[PDB]
Order: sequence, then C-alpha cells, then structure tokens
Amino acid sequence: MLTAEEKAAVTAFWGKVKVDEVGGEALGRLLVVYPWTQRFFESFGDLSTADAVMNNPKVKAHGKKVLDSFSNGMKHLDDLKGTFAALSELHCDKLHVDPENFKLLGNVLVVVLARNFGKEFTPVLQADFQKVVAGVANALAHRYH
Amino acid sequence: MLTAEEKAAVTAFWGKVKVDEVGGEALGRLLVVYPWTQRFFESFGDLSTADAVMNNPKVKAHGKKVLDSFSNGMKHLDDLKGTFAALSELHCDKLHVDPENFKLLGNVLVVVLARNFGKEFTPVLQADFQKVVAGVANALAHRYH
Amino acid sequence: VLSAADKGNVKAAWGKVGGHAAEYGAEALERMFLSFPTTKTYFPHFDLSHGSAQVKGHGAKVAAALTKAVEHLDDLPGALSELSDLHAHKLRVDPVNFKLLSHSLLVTLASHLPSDFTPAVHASLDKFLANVSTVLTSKYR
Amino acid sequence: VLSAADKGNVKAAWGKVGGHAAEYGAEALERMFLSFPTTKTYFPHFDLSHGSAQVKGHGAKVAAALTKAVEHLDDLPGALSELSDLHAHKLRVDPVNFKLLSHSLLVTLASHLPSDFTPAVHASLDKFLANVSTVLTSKYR
Ligand code: HEM
Ligand code: HEM
Ligand code: HEM
Ligand code: HEM
Repeated sequence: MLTAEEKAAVTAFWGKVKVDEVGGEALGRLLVVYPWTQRFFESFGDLSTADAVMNNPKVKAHGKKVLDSFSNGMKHLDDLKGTFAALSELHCDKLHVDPENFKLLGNVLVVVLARNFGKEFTPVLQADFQKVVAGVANALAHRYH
Repeated sequence: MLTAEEKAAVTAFWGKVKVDEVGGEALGRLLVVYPWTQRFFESFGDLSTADAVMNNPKVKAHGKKVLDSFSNGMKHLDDLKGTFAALSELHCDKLHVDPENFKLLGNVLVVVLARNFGKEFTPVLQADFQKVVAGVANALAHRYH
Repeated sequence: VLSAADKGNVKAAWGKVGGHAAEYGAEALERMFLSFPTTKTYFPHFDLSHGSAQVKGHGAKVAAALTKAVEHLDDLPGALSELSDLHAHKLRVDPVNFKLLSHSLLVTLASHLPSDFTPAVHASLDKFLANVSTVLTSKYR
Repeated sequence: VLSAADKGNVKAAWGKVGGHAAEYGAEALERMFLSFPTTKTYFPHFDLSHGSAQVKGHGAKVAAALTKAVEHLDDLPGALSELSDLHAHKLRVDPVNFKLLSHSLLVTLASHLPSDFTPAVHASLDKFLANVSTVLTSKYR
C-alpha cells in the first residue's frame, strides 16, 4: 500500500485526530447524506432528521467504535485484509451491507477530517488518505471478492 | 464459487452458445448501452450510431476474443483469479478500465444470452450465471482490490 | 435524462409488452430474488416461493407503476411522488437494489421480446429504468 | 431529484462560496488529479504540475459552470446542454469520474466552510452534484 514516506505522514496526522468527535460526525453525516443507510440503524431510534441523527446518543456511541477499528486498521496498514476479516464476515455475512456503502463511509470520513482540519489536511495529505480508506473498504468487502 | 451442480448446468448451457455471434452482440450492446465505453475503442473506427457499432467489423472481431476468454474462464471456474491474471494486468495497469464496467459487460452478456435463448435461459440457470460473470468481473478487478 | 428518441423507444417497447406486463413484472421479481438473494430481505413477510400468489400479485403492481410512468415520461417526480415516499422515506431501499431489479427486467424483456429488444431499445429502457430508480430513491417530498 | 429544501441549501451554500468559486474550483481539480491519477488521462494536453496556471484557469471554468447550474436548478438539462454535448458526446467521460470530482469539491468546500458545511448542506450539495453529473453524462440532444 503506502510507501514508508506516506505511511509516516498518515500516522503523524492521525495522531492529531480526536476519535470521539470525528467518528460520530462521520457516522452521522453518512446517515444524513445517504439516507437509506438509516435502515441498518432503525434500533438506533429517532433518525427522522439531521438534528435527530447528529444528536442520537447511539450514533455518537457507534461512530467511536468505527473510528476505533479504523485507528487499529492504521496500525495493521499492510494487512488490512487480515485486520478486517472478522468485520468483513459481520458486515457482509450477517448485516448484508452492500459494499458500495463502505466507500461512502471512507469518503465521508475524508470530508470530516477536512472540515475539522481545514488547511492542515492538504491535497497532498488527503490523497494518501484516500488510499487508506479504499484499502479498508476493499478489506471490509473481502467476503464478496 | 459454484458447486458441482451450478457448475455442470452452467457448462452444459454454455455448449449451446455460439461464441462468434454472441460476443459481437455483447460487446456492441456495451458500446451502445453504456456509450462512455466507446472511448476505449477509438481505434475501432466509426462508432457514431447503433448500426455503425453493431455492424463494425472491429467490434465483432473483438467481441469474439472477449467471449473466447469467457469460454476459457468457464473451463477454469475453480481459479478465476489465476485464469484472468494477464487480462487483469492489461485492463487494470495499461488501459485503466474502471472495474465498474467489468460488471456492466457481465450483465450485458447475461441479457444477450437471455435474448438468444429466451425461456431456455431459465430463472435458475440465469442465477448460476450471475455468480459466473461476477466471479469474472472480480478476477479482472483484482489489480484494484 | 431522456432524448426524444429514448421516449419513442420506451413507448414503442412498452406497448409491445401490452397485456403481458403483469407476467413480466412477476418474472422480473422472481429473477431478482433468485439471482440476488439479499433483495429478499426487503420481503420477509412474503412467500417468495416459486409461483407465489404474493410475488405474482406484486409483479402486477410494479408493472402497473411502470405503465403509468411510461404515460408520464415528462414528469416522473410528479407521477411517482407516492412511490418515492414509500421506497425512499418508509422502506429506505438501498439504491443498489434498483439496479438489480432493472437488470432483472431487461433480462426478462430480452427473453420474451428477442426481435423487438434491439440495442437501441435496450439503451432507451436502461436509461428509463435508471430515471425511475432515481425518483423512487429520491427524497424530494 | 432535489427538495425545495435542497435547492434552498444549495443557494445558501453557493452565496458563501461567492467570489472564491474559481479558487475552490481549481482546488477541487487539483485534489482530484492528485488523489485519483487516472483522471489525468483526460487532460493529456494540460500542464498538470502543482500550481499550473492552466489548472487554475480551468477551475474558473468549472466553478463558473456550477454557478450557472445553481441559478438554473429547475432546468439543468436546458442550462447544461452545451456541456453534456462536450462531456457525454465529444469527451465520453466515464461516469465514475464525476463521482471523483464531486467528492473532491465536497472535500474543498468542507475545508473552507467548516461552519456552513453542516451535514444538511452536505446532503444537499451531494444531491446537486449527482444531478449535474447525470446531466453531463446523458446523451439527450
Ligand atoms: C469503514 C466501514 C466500517 C467499519 C470500519 C465498520 C466497523 C464496524 C464495527 C467495529 C462494528 C461493531 C463491531 C462490533 O460491534 O463487534 C460495526 C457494526 C455495524 N456496522 Fe459497521 N463498519 C463499517 C461500515 C459499515 C457500514 C457502511 C454500514 C451500513 C451503512 C455498517 C453497518 C453496520 C451495522 C448495521 C453494525 C451493527 C450495529 C447494530 O448493532 O445495529 N457498517 N461496524
Ligand atoms: C469481463 C470483461 C472483459 C474481458 C473478459 C475482456 C477481455 C479482453 C481481451 C481478451 C482483450 C484483448 C486481449 C489481447 O488481445 O491481448 C481485451 C482488450 C481490451 N478490452 Fe477488454 N475485456 C473486458 C472488459 C473490458 C471492458 C469493460 C472494456 C471497456 C469498457 C474493455 C476494453 C478493452 C480494450 C480497449 C482492449 C484493447 C482492445 C484492442 O485494441 O485490441 N475490456 N479485453
Ligand atoms: C422499478 C423499481 C420499483 C418499482 C416500480 C416499485 C413499485 C412498487 C410498488 C407499486 C409497490 C407497492 C404498492 C402496493 O403494494 O400496493 C412497491 C412496494 C414495495 N417495494 Fe417497490 N418498487 C420498485 C423497486 C423496489 C425495489 C428495488 C425494492 C427492493 C428490492 C422494492 C421493495 C419494495 C417493498 C419491500 C414494497 C412493499 C412490500 C409490499 O407492499 O408487499 N421496491 N414497490
Ligand atoms: C460537475 C462536473 C463537471 C463540470 C461542471 C464540468 C464542467 C466543464 C466545463 C465548464 C468545461 C469548460 C469547457 C469549455 O471551455 O467550454 C469543461 C471542460 C472539460 N471537462 Fe469538464 N466538467 C465536469 C466534470 C468533468 C470530469 C469528471 C471530467 C473528466 C474527469 C471532465 C472533463 C473535461 C474536459 C476533458 C474538458 C475540456 C478540457 C480541454 O479543454 O482540453 N469534466 N468541463
């Protein structure tokens, strides 16, 4: 995947990322922006609106879990296939999430970092990040391909 | 992948397919139905109308070659990833075909066989075949996964 | 978006379907459930059995929607308002599913109308079914 | 198909971009060729070097095109004809590429407008761009 040069940049910037906040924001944007994803999150309660979604405690809670698994993915960045094999089994085999949605999340994730970091998250630095989020998406979709 | 059954049923059906004509049709339906795909085929001459495309010699001949590697991947359903390794490298590294089009073509192939075989192409036989063209669309996409 | 030729083609092809639209609508549903099993999870309350009363009876419904849509090609949003509400707001259908149904329908049409299923007609109906799926997946309330 | 609310939110968002529309235009192209290298194969005649005045002047053209679209949200086909002609008929741009620029633009808007880039605005802008993209990628002349 990344070279050494890129793999370092990605690890330094990621160090600066506030996991509580960013995970919840990304999950919630996903529910808000691609509304059908909400159907996987009915149990989650009121997801009627943006305000509802963003302020749902379970959403906020779930976002964390997600970013946490990402942060771990960022530690096993050369074996994402391995790092995510369980999660691939769950999302794919149990939940029945279509893998096109995994791209959507990784993409949403990218917009969130850029919101929170502005000029700090540079064209150069985002490019490297898109390769990560695609790997994790590919890794997650492993039980299909 | 397929089981013993799905495999022998699919193999039998395939014996009835005239590769010459069916490849040319599928390739041509791709170019007409999803017309951004013509940009890969510039050297093939006139692609200006549906009749041009269908009647184009270069298209038919290329269509023949397409189905040949398909018949081939039928003879190696067990290892599609090994089967399609060169073509994976050519399409992926040298032509840069977005893997999304591999699926369109696989689907266009399915509609063609249905056209040519009508009720003979049963809902149950269409099904095993969907696994087949998706198998194939994944092995070619391997230099993206 | 549809050209004037796209509309012609759809009208013409949808006409040839005529009285067989309920049947084809049913065949399309059976074919989708069979090839793409995950779609069935949208019908847990149904008997998705071969020849189901319920599948058959639904396939009639979906076709009568598309016949109405063909008569309102200029204003699908206006025409399909209540079906968007259902598919978009209530059921929250992942849009990948619409592709799998539209494929299924085209596979059906091809097998029953080989002479009429030309690559020009195939292109025009593809775009038509993409337009309908967009509307049904859109929340324009 | 956009809500009244989506068109509200798009207008709102685009007033804020205001006079940096060309700037953000350039930055989104710049982010797209960097992040998605294959998109470069469409600009073999370009200086694609970082800071190229050619990329800058083209972003001006793209943003200028989007601002036209914001004012003609009820007839994008009519507004964007000349541009479908180019993107679909002449250039034959693969549809996925429009996803890549749209994403890029969203990345761009996010980083310059953290306050205004609310999830709701995000949703609306996303829909807007998918609508523009469908237009430039349909052959309806
Ligand atoms: C980067 C992509 C994703 C990652 C890393 C990810 C990671 C996770 C993790 C860690 C869990 C919980 C782990 C556990 O609880 O054992 C989970 C659960 C879940 N994921 Fe994801 N997930 C991803 C994408 C998605 C997407 C896109 C969806 C659907 C839109 C989805 C739907 C779910 C659902 C429905 C659950 C279970 C929540 C419940 O209990 O209802 N996941 N995922
Ligand atoms: C399952 C999908 C595909 C298969 C099995 C396939 C197979 C092939 C084969 C066998 C060749 C030529 C081999 C050779 O002469 O070395 C080829 C070349 C080519 N394919 Fe495909 N292809 C597939 C998909 C596509 C798609 C989707 C596109 C674009 C929409 C595409 C565009 C091309 C092009 C531009 C060439 C070079 C053709 C030439 O100039 O001779 N292929 N592909
Ligand atoms: C061209 C696309 C579609 C059309 C024209 C269409 C049309 C309809 C119609 C007319 C109804 C119900 C009205 C009634 O039952 O009285 C309906 C309901 C429903 N549709 Fe669709 N639909 C489409 C796509 C889908 C897709 C892709 C799915 C999911 C795979 C889906 C899932 C459902 C479900 C679960 C119901 C309600 C079930 C029921 O009432 O028994 N629909 N759709
Ligand atoms: C929101 C989507 C897009 C819009 C509004 C857009 C808009 C434009 C505009 C306004 C022009 C100006 C051409 C002129 O001077 O008349 C243009 C040219 C062009 N667009 Fe796009 N574009 C979009 C997406 C794309 C994408 C995704 C690609 C390819 C990846 C693309 C490729 C081109 C090319 C190759 C040109 C002409 C370049 C040249 O002059 O050599 N466009 N586009």
